Amino acid sequence: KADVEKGKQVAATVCAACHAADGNSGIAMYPRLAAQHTAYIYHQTIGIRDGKRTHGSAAVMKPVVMNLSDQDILNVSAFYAKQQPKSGEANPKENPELGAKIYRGGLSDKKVPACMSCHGPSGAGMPGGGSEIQAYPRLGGQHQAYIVEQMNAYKSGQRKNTIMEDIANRMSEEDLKAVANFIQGLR
Ligand code: HEC
Ligand code: HEC
Repeated sequence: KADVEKGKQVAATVCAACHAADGNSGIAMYPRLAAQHTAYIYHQTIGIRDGKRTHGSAAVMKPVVMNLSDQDILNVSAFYAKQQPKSGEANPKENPELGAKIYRGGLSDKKVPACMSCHGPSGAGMPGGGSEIQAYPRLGGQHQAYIVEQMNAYKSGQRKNTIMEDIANRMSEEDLKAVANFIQGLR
C-alpha cells in the first residue's frame, strides 16, 4: 500500500539534502538511511517531527519534516528501506580488532553481549513482522561518529531503550570508539 515512487520524490525533495537521495549520506552528522527498516525509519521520523526524539542534532531536522503527513513519512520509509547500503571504511588505528571482537563475541567479562546477536552478521538488523515482537535497526556502514553519539545518549539516558541503555553503560569510551569504527566498515 505504501507508495515507493512517492517515497522517492519525498526523499529527493525533502531528505536528500542531509541524508542523500539514496540514504547513503556523506556527512557524518546525518545518519545513513539506505536499507534501514521501514517501521524504524517511520517511528524515528515521527518522533523527531513531533518533538519526542530531542537528543543530539534532532532540532535541525524537525522544521524540515514538520508538515509531512503520516502517509508521506510511511512512503519515504518504504523507499529508503529498499535502497542499497554503502559502507564507510574502518580506520586501522581505531582498534578494529577489538571492535570486531565486541561485535561478534561481546565482552563476557563486562556482560556486554555480542552486537551481532541482535544487529546481524553484516549489521543488517531485523525488521518487524511475523510473530516477532522485537525488531532491530540496521547498523552496518553507519557513520562511526553517529554510532558513538547514540551510544552516549543511551548511556546518559537522553535516549531511551532499556536494552541499549544497559548495554551502553557496561562499556567504556574505548569500547564504543572501537566497535563504532568496526561497524563503519561492515559491508
Ligand atoms: C537536515 C536538516 C535533515 C533533513 C532534511 C532530514 N534529516 Fe533526518 N536527521 C538529521 C539529523 C542531524 C539526524 C540525527 C539526530 C541525532 O540523533 O543526532 C537525523 C536522524 C534521522 C533518523 C534516525 C536515524 C537513526 O536512528 O539511525 C531518521 C529515520 C531520519 N532522520 C529520517 C529523515 C527523513 C525520513 C527525512 C526526509 C523526510 C529527513 N530525515 C530529513 C537531519 C536531517
Ligand atoms: C539485543 C538484546 C541487542 C543487542 C545484543 C545489541 N542491540 Fe543495539 N539495539 C537493540 C534494539 C532493540 C535497538 C533499538 C532501540 C531504540 O532506541 O529504538 C538498538 C539500537 C541500537 C543503536 C541505535 C541505532 C540508530 O540507528 O540510532 C545503536 C548505535 C546500537 N543499538 C548499538 C549496539 C552495539 C554497539 C551493540 C553491541 C555492543 C548492540 N547494539 C547490541 C538491540 C540490541
